[PDB]
Formats: sequence, structure tokens, C-alpha cells
Amino acid sequence: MQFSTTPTLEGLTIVEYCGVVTGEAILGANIFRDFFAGIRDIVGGRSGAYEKELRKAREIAFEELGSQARALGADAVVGIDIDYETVGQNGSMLMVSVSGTAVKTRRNI
Amino acid sequence: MQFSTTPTLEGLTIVEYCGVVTGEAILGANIFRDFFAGIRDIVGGRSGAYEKELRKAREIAFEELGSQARALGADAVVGIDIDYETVGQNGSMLMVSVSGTAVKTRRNI
Amino acid sequence: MQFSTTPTLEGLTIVEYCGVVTGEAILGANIFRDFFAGIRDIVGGRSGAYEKELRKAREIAFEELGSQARALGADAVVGIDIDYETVGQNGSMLMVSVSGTAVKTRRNI
Amino acid sequence: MQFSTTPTLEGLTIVEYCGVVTGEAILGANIFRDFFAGIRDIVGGRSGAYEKELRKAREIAFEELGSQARALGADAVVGIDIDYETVGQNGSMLMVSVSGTAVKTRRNI
Amino acid sequence: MQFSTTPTLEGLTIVEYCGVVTGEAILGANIFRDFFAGIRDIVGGRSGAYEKELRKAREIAFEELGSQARALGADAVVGIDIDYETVGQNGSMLMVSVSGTAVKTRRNI
Repeated sequence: MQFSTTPTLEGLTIVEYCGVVTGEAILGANIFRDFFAGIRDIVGGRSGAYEKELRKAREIAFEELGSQARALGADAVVGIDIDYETVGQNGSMLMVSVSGTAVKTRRNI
Repeated sequence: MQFSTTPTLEGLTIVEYCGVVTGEAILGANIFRDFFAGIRDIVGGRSGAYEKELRKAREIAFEELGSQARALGADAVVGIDIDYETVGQNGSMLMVSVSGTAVKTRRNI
Repeated sequence: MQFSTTPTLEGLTIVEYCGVVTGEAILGANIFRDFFAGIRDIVGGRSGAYEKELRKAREIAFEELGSQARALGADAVVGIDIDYETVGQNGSMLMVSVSGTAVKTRRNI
Repeated sequence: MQFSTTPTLEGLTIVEYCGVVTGEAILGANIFRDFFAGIRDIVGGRSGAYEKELRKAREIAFEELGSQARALGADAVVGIDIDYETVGQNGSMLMVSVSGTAVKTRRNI
Repeated sequence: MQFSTTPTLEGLTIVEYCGVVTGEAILGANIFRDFFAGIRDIVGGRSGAYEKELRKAREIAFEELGSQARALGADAVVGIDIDYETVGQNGSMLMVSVSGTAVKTRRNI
């Protein structure tokens, strides 16, 4: 079971299209205040307290994506897009949403 | 009726492009207040109350996009994109927007 | 004039790439107050008054997009993206932007 | 210099991929208050004066994008994305971001 | 290594897909106040002081994307997307996110 942002997989052929699947996670305001609010200058994943939160949010979004694909009998999700959207009163909640297309594949050889 | 984030469907060829179609749904601030605002820590679709609502907004949006396609004489919507946009003063309304290209397909066999 | 969110059109060949074209429309705060504010629960574009306004805005944006393409001598716009952006001091203005690539095509037959 | 939102150019072959390039421009609050804040109803870019400002913004973004590509030795930018983000305390600044992949091409004839 | 917003690389064949990779950087409120908040009129990356900041954030994100791909055995990241999201209480923080699909490639010659 592979995940790709590309619409096809070289070396394989998609033998069935099983629909659009989705995963998501929301980081609560508390996580934003604790790890994001204090950021000074430009801070990348490697150094920052926030990256472990984003990563957890991604990891959860992807598992939901994969499990939805699993339930359809798909073995890949292609054409994947990941979006981040700020939600809530204080612009302090974060939604990570993944979407792609569940597919059955066959090796070309 | 097939929906894909990919621009083509292997196994088929598109014989008509019938134009860009859309669907959307808006979750009002009452929904946001009730299911989204109290979120603590990181909450994925599995555990959280909000997920029922997102899902219902998505299905409704796809239904609208599906009806637009079907009305046009199309049998697939390809090159699909789903966007989420918060709107309104309090950032407490959520818009789910879907778009794609309605197409007529013919099987390669 | 054909519009597609796919980068190519099966059955035709792109003979000329004529550049990136765009179209937009902005729905003012008065539209938002009148049609979007205080939407309650989850409302789809099918039953919602707001959709008449969104449909109008997308219509106008595509006209502009179609009109830019025409002036370059194109007969299609491919690889189209549509996004919605909330703008302004009160998050009560919506901008719809379309973009894509103006192209000249030749039917394979 | 050719600009496209599609990944390939029909009629050409990409012989070298030279990396991701970007360009951008920010529209200040003053321009926003002058051209965007007063909009009533639905105004399209064809008649709306704000559109002169957006097109100036995009043009600057594409200038940067193409000059970046020029320096890498490229002759096209493919797989282009255009994005708008509202930024600042009053949702009254607008950033136009463009990205794509700089490439050398070879005409098939 | 090779970064592309295209899903394939003409002249090469993708021999393995190694999963979706991400990188990101956050620009803190202080950078925003010092470089973005004062902008007047329309200011492009070529001339704006904000540009070295965005450039720096992009570089950190791509580095993270880069090493993530390396750790998986990959020699290229294709299907790349860059998104900018304004986050926080005062719309004065900016997240730059990059995602793509890590791959192994083989020269066709």
C-alpha cells in the first residue's frame, strides 16, 4: 500500500479506480499556544517544538486516508493532496486534510 | 459515477470533455461552535465529534458535483480538487468546495 | 472554447501553448451579509441561496479567463485551478480566482 | 520564455529539469483600502479596477519567476501554480505566489 | 538532488515510489512586523526586503524535504506542492509547507 502525489505509478497499471478518499486531523488551540505562538525568526522542522505536532497531525490524517482505502480493497492512493487550513476565532486552530484517489494496481511484469 | 483526482482513467479513454463542474457545502457557525471549537490536543477523524460534520459536508458537495456532471451527460468527474475555506467575521464558518472536469468515457475493450 | 482541470485533452493535440491566463470575481460584504452570514447547520449548494451568488462569481471569472484566452488566439484553457479566498477586515469578502493555460488545439481526426 | 500550469509541453521534449522556481508580490493595505474594500455585489476582473492591481501583482511575480529560470539556463517553467494568500492584522494585504519547475526544452521538429 | 512540481521526469523512468515527504518552516510574528507589515503599494520579490525572508523559509523547508527523501533511499522528489498559510492570532505568522513524493529514478540512456 503506497501513497503518491502523482496521478499514476510508473511500472504499474491501475486496474480499478475506487473513488476519492480523505483523512484529517485538527490541532487544538492549546497546541498552537504551547508550540507555535512563541516562534521567533524563521524556524524549520529540524529545530522547532512545533514539528512533532504537525507530524502527528499528518501521521493521523494519513492513517485515516489509508484505512479508508483499505476498506475499499484498494492497494494505493494516488493523486494525493495535503492542505493546511487555519480555523476558529483566534486563527489558532489548524486543520491538516489529506485527499487522494483509492486504486487497485497491477505490476506491468 | 466515477470521481478521480487523476486527470485520466487508465483502462478508459475520454471521448468528450463536458466542462468544469463544482459542488460545495457550508457548515454554519452553530456547527463550528458545537463540534469544532472545544477541540483539545490533536484529534483525528476516528476519535473526534467534528468528523461526522466534515463528512456530511463532503458527501453533500460530491452529490452536487455528481448531479452537475450527470445533468451534462457525463459519466465521470476527473481532475478533482477539494478545498476547505474558513469564512465570516469569526472564522467560524467552514466552506467545503469541490471541482473537477465532467467527462464521457469509453472502455478500451 | 473548452475548459478543463486536466493538463491535456484526449482525442486532441495541443499545437501551441499561449501562456497562463486568469479570471476573478469578488463578492462584496453586502452579498456575504445577505446570503452567507448566519447560515445554519450544513447547507449544500443545491438548496442554498448563497450558491446562486457563487455560481454568478464563477461564471464571471470564467468569462474573463475565456476572454484572455481568446485574445491570445487560443481555443481552450487546460490545467485549470479554481480557489476561494476570504479577504478583508471582517472575513466577509470572497474572491474567486481561476487560472489555467491558454492553448491552441488540433483534433486528432 | 514559456509558462505553463501543465507538467509537459506537447510538441516539445524536456531535456533537463533545473529545479523549482518561485516569484511573488505583495499588495499593501493602502491598495486594498483603495481598490478592494469598497466592493459591493459581484465585480469581475474585466470591469473591476482592483484587477489592474492584481494583474500588476501577477506580472511582477511572473517576472521574478522567469528571471530565476533565466539564470538557471532554462527556457520554460512548467507545472506552474498560482496562489493568493491574505496576510496581516486586518486581512488587508494580499500575497500572490507563483511556483513551477524551470526546464530546458527541445522542439520535436 | 532533483525537485520537481511535475509528476514524471521526461528522459528518466521512476523505478520506485518511496512515499510522500514534507518540509516546512514558520516565519514568526517579529519577521512579519519587521518586513511585511509596512509594505505600501505593490512590492515584488525582486525588490522587497521580505523576499530574503521567504527565500530563507523556502530553503529550510526544501532541505527538510531533501533529507527526508535521502533517508528513504530516494534520489528525487516529484509532484511537489508549495503552500503558504497565514497562522495565528494576528494573521502575522506565515507557514511555508512543501510536500512531494520521494522516488528512485533510472536514466533512459
